[PDB]
Amino acid sequence: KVTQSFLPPGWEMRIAPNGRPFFIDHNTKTTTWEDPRLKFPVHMRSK
Repeated sequence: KVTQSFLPPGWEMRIAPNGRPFFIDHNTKTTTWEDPRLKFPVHMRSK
């Protein structure tokens, strides 16, 4: 699919035992998988 693996500053790409790669941002302490829509601004437009 159109979901490419990239390594952005602060993020760390690892693999979860469930078989999905996850990105953990060491800046904001966040950890999630790269969702398609997550890559685009959703919360900062949905008001």
